[PDB]
Amino acid sequence: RPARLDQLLDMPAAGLAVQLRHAWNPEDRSLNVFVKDDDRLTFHRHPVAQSTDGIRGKVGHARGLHAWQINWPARQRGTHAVVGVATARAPLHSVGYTALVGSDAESWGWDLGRSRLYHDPGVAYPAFLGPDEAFALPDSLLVVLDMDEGTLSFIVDGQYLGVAFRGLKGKKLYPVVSAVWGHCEVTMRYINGLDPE
Amino acid sequence: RPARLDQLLDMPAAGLAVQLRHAWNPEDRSLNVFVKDDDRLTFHRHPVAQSTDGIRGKVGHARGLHAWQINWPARQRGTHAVVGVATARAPLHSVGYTALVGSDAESWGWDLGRSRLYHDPGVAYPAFLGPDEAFALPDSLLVVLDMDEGTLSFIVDGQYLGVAFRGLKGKKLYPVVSAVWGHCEVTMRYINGLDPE
Ligand code: NI
Ligand code: NI
Repeated sequence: RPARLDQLLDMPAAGLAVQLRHAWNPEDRSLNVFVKDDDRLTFHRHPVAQSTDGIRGKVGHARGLHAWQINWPARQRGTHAVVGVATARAPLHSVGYTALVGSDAESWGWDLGRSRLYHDPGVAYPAFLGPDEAFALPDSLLVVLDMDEGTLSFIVDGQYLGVAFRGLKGKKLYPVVSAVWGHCEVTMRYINGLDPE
Repeated sequence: RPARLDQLLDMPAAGLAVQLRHAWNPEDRSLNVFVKDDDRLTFHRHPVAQSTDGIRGKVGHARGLHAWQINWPARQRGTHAVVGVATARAPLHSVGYTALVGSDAESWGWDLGRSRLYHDPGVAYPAFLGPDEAFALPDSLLVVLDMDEGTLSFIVDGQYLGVAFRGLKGKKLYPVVSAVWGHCEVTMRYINGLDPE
């Protein structure tokens, strides 16, 4: 479904000021993660017993085709390391280890460890993966949000991987992430957007 | 290649005394992991900057078909989380993040995150995985060592996954593990062995 995606990716990527406006929101997060003091593009998870922790981006998209880059080293990431989008009503912390992005009707996510899609559950993505199989992801991916068609999809190392979710029109959705393990650091860079007329 | 493997697995599993004799060696380890004070079957990794840390089991096998169970929650595990076997000469620490089990001629390992086999490199396992694919492992696996035929293989949730390495006759090889990330806890239980006559 890359509609104006080739156009969006041909644009020079947005510079630092736009990247920062679209970045992790230091005031819309689990009490157990923080945006770093010298890198406002990167949050750090700082755990205590049995917690799943999330953070939303500053901008909720009701509109346009948008693309952002997530760096999460593969090393720092196992199961229930989820990348996706969420309503402003998605719980951003839980007690225990869960798929919190995708927990309820308020969030949609891709488990980078399991290659499974979450939303209320447990569907495989990319669809060409077989049973007991996972896509071997590198340190970064692209999250492609289309609030005009109402879909979510991902690119990894140049490959468009398919539409992951549909039915997202009429909502306002932010870059979100949730992690269950370790002192992870997840960078996000807004790449670009094409707004409607 | 399950030769006497069906016989080995039909035996009642070894009890706690045998499990402990075959367990992690608190004196054959990276200075940055420790065997837990109240659980001598489990090591805990306790990191500092840029380190890859290993631990070997107490018993080096020159002989027999042997099987042990590794519990490493999937959550606590990404790339360069390696399970395997090593000569008594395998480095058990490095400065930086590497595939240290499989680093040189002295060790053989399976990256649970990448589904790749290491030894000197980078081969896929199970072989039926395609390009860019990984096997989605659960919290535990079986390491099956055959020092009579000289092979290493793995079982996951009842499925024998194939011979991973060959050419291991004439050596003495220990359960080994290396981890690069987080405060992982890896349990190992020796399951059983069939010695030759
Ligand atoms: Ni921390
Ligand atoms: Ni620790």
